[PDB]
Amino acid sequence: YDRALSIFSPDGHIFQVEYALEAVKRGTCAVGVKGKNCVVLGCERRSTLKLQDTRITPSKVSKIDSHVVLSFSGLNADSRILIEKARVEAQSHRLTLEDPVTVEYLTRYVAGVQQRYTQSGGVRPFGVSTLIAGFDPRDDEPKLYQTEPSGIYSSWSAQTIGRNSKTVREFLEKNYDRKEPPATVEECVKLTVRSLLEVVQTGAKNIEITVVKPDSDIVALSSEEINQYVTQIEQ
Amino acid sequence: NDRHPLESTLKNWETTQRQRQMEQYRQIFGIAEPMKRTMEMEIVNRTDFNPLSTNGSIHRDILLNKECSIDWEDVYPGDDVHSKIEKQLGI
Amino acid sequence: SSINGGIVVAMTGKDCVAIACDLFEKIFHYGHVFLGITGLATDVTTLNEMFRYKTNLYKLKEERAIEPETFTQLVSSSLYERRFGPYFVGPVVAGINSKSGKPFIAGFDLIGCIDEAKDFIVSGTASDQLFGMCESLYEPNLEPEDLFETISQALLNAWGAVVYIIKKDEVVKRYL
Amino acid sequence: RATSPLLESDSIEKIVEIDRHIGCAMSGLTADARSMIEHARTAAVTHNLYYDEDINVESLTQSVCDLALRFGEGASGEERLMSRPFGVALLIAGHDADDGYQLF
Amino acid sequence: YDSRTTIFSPEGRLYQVEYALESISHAGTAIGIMASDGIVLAAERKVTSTLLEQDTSTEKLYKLNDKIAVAVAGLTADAEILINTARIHAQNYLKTYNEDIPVEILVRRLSDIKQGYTQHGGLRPFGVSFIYAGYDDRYGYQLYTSNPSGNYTGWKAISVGANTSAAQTLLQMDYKDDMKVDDAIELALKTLSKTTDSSALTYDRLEFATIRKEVYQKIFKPQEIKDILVKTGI
Amino acid sequence: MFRNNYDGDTVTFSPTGRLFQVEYALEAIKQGSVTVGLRSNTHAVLVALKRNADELSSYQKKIIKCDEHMGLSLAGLAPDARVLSNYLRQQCNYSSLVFNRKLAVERAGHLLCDKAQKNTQSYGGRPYGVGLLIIGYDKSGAHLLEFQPSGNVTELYGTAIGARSQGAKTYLERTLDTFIKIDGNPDELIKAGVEAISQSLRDESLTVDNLSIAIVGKDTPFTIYDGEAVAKYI
Amino acid sequence: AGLSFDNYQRNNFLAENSHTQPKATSTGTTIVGVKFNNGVVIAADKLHRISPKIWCAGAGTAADTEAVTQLIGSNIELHSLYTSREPRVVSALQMLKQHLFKYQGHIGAYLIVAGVDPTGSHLFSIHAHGSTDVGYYLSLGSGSLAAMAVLESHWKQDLTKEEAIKLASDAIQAGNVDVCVMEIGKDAEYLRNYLTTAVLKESIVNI
Amino acid sequence: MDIILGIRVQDSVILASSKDKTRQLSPHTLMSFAGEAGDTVQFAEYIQANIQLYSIREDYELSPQAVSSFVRQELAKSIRSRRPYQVNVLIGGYDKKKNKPELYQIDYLGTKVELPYGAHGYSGFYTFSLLDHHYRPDMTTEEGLDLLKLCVQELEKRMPMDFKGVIVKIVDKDGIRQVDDF
Amino acid sequence: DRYSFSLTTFSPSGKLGQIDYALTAVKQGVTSLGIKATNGVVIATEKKSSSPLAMSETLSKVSLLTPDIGAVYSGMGPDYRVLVDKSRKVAHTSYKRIYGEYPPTKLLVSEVAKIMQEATQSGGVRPFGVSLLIAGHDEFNGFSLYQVDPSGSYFPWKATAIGKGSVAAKTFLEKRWNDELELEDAIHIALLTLKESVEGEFNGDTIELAIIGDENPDLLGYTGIPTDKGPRFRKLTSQEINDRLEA
Repeated sequence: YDRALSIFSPDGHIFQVEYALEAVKRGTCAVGVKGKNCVVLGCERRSTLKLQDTRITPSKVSKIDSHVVLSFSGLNADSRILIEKARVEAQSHRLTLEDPVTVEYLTRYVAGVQQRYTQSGGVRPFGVSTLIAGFDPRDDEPKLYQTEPSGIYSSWSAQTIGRNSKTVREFLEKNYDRKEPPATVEECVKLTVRSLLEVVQTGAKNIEITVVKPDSDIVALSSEEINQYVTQIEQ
Repeated sequence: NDRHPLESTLKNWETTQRQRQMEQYRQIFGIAEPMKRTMEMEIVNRTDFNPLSTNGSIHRDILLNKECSIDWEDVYPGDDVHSKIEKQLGI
Repeated sequence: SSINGGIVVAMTGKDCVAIACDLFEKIFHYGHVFLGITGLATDVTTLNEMFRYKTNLYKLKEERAIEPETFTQLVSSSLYERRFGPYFVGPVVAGINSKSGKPFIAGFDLIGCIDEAKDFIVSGTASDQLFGMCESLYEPNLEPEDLFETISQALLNAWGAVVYIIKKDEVVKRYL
Repeated sequence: RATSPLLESDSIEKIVEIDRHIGCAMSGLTADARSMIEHARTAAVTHNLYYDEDINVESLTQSVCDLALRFGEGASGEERLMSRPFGVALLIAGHDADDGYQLF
Repeated sequence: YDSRTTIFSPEGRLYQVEYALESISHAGTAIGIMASDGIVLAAERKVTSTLLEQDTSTEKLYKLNDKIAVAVAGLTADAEILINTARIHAQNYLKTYNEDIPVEILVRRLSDIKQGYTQHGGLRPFGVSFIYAGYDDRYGYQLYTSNPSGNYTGWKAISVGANTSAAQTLLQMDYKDDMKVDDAIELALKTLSKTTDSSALTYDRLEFATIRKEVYQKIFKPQEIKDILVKTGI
Repeated sequence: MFRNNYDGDTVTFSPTGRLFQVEYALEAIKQGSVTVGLRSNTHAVLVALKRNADELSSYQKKIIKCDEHMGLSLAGLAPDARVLSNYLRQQCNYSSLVFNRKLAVERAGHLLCDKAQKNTQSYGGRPYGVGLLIIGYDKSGAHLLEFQPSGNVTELYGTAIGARSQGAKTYLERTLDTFIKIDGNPDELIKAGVEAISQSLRDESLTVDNLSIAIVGKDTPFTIYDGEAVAKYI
Repeated sequence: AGLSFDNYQRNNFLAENSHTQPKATSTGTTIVGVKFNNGVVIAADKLHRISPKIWCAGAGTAADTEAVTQLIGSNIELHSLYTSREPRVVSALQMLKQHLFKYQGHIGAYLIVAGVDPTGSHLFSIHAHGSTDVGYYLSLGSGSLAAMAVLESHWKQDLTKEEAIKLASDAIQAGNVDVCVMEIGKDAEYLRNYLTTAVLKESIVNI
Repeated sequence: MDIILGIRVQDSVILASSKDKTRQLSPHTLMSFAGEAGDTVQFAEYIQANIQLYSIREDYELSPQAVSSFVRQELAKSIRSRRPYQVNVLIGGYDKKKNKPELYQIDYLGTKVELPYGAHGYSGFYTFSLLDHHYRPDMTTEEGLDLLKLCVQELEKRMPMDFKGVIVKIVDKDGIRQVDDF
Repeated sequence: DRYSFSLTTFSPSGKLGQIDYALTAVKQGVTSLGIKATNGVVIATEKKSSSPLAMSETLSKVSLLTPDIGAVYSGMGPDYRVLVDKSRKVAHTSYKRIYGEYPPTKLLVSEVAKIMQEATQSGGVRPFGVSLLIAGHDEFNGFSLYQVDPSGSYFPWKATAIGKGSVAAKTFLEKRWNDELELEDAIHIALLTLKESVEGEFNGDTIELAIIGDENPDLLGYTGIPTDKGPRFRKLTSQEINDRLEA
């Protein structure tokens, strides 16, 4: 039953797609948190060997437009190409329609692309689960969606993917109160840093952070070392 | 009216020529021969996928009996590999 | 616009070839073969880019610079492409063959019929008058400096003019 | 079926609308259901555009099951569209003046 | 779960790509180092015999464009087609934007190509891995490495092929970021000499290239290779 | 036992000289409910028993009209039933338009058997799993063509297909000398047809909601009875 | 692929405007081919090689006559190496007729093809759009009529190579001259030409 | 009426047009065009889409010269099989890599020139009677703006039609800047 | 059915099964060898006659791709024949009609290696079971002798021997080859070496030998316009093979 994509398992599963989703667990941890008005994405960068060139290709979290951010875990090679197709779609939408892509629309497109690469047995499904996030054009509501190799996608207040995901997700489940989500950017960043610290034993050098804000503002931090220290002081 | 007169006919010359040849063969040699030849052609095209080399299959030349001929369409021959995979599989 | 129709003239003497332009230059070089072009700005620019592309690919594949006769065949074949949609160009090619060492010059028509000659070539507006004034002004086996003087005078007897003097191992650009 | 409290219970649509008088509920692998719902909405809007009239629920159900039929030959001789049948089943609900409230 | 490249195994891993990663480990070592003022490529050619025409073979290194060079490991046949596609893409970019291709964009294209053949079931992964080297105004000198999996990574000094672990350890021990080309050459030659299975690693076994100083890309012929090898006194 | 080594696909024969894959398709009819048809010189009648999933659900359409002069009943696979019924309706309309001529019953039967047969020759496609009774009247008199998914089509005075149909077939064999001569009295012919299907039931009784009858003749365009209409025939 | 029409609309628009179309090169006035007892001679006011002993002279557009003749020459080279036997003229004629028919005469070629092959000597003519003719002596081009007049006023059976060359040259000049002679069992022979203001600023550009 | 004027100066590139007709391509490059409605604007927004796609992919804005080459190539591609439809373009920007402002003109046939100043439409011959005299490549941005003001004054002198007043867009090291109508 | 799983896939040890099997098939093939001399190249092979009733002439194992290039093989003959047809078509269409001159050995060998390689990784074709010696002369590179393997890997040589007699012939050449070999000694060395692998009759009908030497205007076929150089490829006849072998 696991030999092909086109055949259901007797209990109703499709073991090949489930194996692909398990392969998504191979990659490094990535997490995203929706604040009241800001979205924070953190990523566990693989511990860099001292011979790696830090000044080039440092970020896994990457941009799909001025107002959308994409993060992922799993097979990096597939992720780059999925991101490329997402960018192509975003600009095609900007061309055919005056308004930019709604984050919901972009995540639907990425889910469709992933699903389409599963419709036939001739192609391997992407071993990746993207964490598209951003703010809808001219709209203040933060949005955060997760995609899976099967094409199933859902919106989350906070979600984790990749290596040792369960530890982070359980921590967020306990510590994230939907009645009072972290409002200010600093609180959301501290929550993200705490969440990743439960998995990344290494210092702050491994934790990358991306903050996306309404009105098409995206910024990546290089000061979370202070945030890491504060959590250390709280620890 | 805006197109060059030779454009419409020459654009698909090879395929229409092959279709006419198959029609003649069906008239002379019955349904079996066109079936065999078209199935050879389709089983060669279907199995040969290689996006990088647009040059084309050798066996395609062998079966068309143009393994020793040259045409201007041969002298003067979204493009990413993945687009080609999508297009070829129709997925 | 005044930018189209610029004259191009090519001439050869002892152990050197001289190619000159009446002016955004219209004389372009790849490896050591020089290509002068006359015609529409779009066509000259596009042919420049396309020939740079093809000659760079040839150089990388062979690890050897392309020789003027091979380049002549390449340009003729390229111009035959779009035979039904020809470019509006009258290009002229010149250079020095590395191995045999003989200077080479050749003209073309818009479809790529190689109108080869080894005394001189002109193309563009006033081609007939320029041809007459060069025939009445040209002599064979000139020294490189005398060749430069002759070609400069020919253009002057047709501002902005650029003339290339190409030796075996050195090329001198000059503006007049 | 909120797997964790972090998921947005307000943004997982197991119930959706196909037309003003016609909606549906779904279950199973939602990926195929997305295509099924999109096809249903496309058919309904195309019918309203062409005939300037409301789509009968039975016609919409037939059209949807026709898409579901495509693991083999289609109802009109169309070639197979997919290697497997949908892992989705749904029940359509709507109203038609000639049929009243009915559930397929 | 290896007859097909399109299917994951229960452990969420591709056996076909891992076999390809094993394949390149059999090929001759290829090593690259970035200096403060230039890049140096060295490569030990696995194939060797007294009758082989060293003076013109140069199948272990390749040139893609002015100021961009790559060393390759694995199948030469597989290397050739990717090198050709890279040359076409670089020249096409130059024709379109009238600027030299930033090497990162080239590496992105080739990494996507190598991934792509891991995707379609009728296409096996490319059994090659490249060391990219080149110059661009974006970042100056930089070394990129790409595997059959279709991924790539930036490096200051890296080795590829047989005994890659030992060469990597030697580089990690000896490397410095302020080195210059004329010393990076000594480092690379020492690393290859201590990584090879040969007794002395004579000039015949070795193919070499460098980019330094607008920028001159030079691939050394065996005569100057011997001259340099005696210059460093192996 | 050995059957399991040769029934994997529609293409492979077995050393016994059989083709098990289409044999299974033929056997698939046994899962469907009984449907009966019978012939008379002036009239030909269908009788079918509709099955519903549960008491909460409506009953299925076992009888489909194609034109005012012919229609069909079916048993077996729902998807194949839909496909074949729609194809036959499309071709009947095509004949009626292109030729302005009502599609002959035998012509339709062979036109559909040709379609059914082709799928048994090619890999991937599966044999159809729907047995159906085409009934119609035209210039050549009344007809009733039994159909089987394996291209086999024959004209019968009457027959029963589906689960426990052999009892109805036995009753029809025992009354063939009788019900044929009932031409000119459609009520009596329908009563005979219903009395034929009654022998096929082991659990449930015929009722206005499950039973369904169709009749066609020179003076009667193809008509379908259901609901309270069939009460007088029960 | 092929001879792309990727500028036809632009060329028409430019022609409608002031931009003058540069003219294509012509191909002289006259052509003649004369068959004689042991060979055939083809003359023109340049000749095009199809195969060592298959030669063509082309009237009309020089670029087209060169391109088509050279393409069929390469194709016949492939054919000869394919069947490992000497190519023969009739194959060249069939290929030329089919080719110039395929493009419906928009390729402006009016060709004379002559050659010697295991079947002996051959001589033919191909007009645009495939209209073909065969004969002992032929002529094409604007000046072909006077050359013909000379030919039927002089040609006769059994004449030898010297008289063939004389007649061909006379027919051409009746319209320099270069003639090619094919002798059965011997190499074809191509007989060419048988009949202070300088204000200066200087710089060096890298090779 | 549709007209565009563009003047390169030592510090900036000044672009102006009659009312729109302008699209930004990057933080330091912008494009202005003329031509028949619909087709020209369609091409302009297509170019904007492609340039923004490249900028996002490489995460690095593109030099004005490369953008001009791309625009010329794409215009030659679009004209490949249709009537030329008479589009005219100007491209300006701050070549931040080489720290020099550059202004390029492109014409419907697909040519490109590194003009110090240019125009299309009615302004191709008038306002040259003034540019020929007043222009210099050494002046500051304010002098360039004053020269453009004098050019539009000359346009008003030559035109009895009620000229609408052009919008003025400037590009510097600070990126594209809009200037209130003047 | 719109795709076919690749016939060639990596073994767990990192090798390719079909490529190694094709190389083995090449090994079992009949011997063929070539030597690059100072002023020429020689390539020779044994004719694998099924019976003395076969015409030696039609077993043209060596065949010219261009007037400057000649190829000989070992292994699956029909694959070699089809590949030569494609290679000649490529040598014309891809290079000659664009650049107006026959391709040099390097570029043509690269193109043929490209044809062989795409066969290595495809859904419905096995790799070609041959390895070709491609000798030839270039206007710049001079004389060269390239070898191409089933996988498409190619690399030049001064001398080689592929097939059944590979190892012994290669070891013999390794001792006999020298820098200043004239062509008339390269032919001698090749004939002596081939004598080691030939069994049974060894004469002009059992060994096919071709040499890429000086221009031969006698083979050009037409005279005048001396700009065109005579073909350099030259097959030796059985009588001349016997003469060269007799001494």
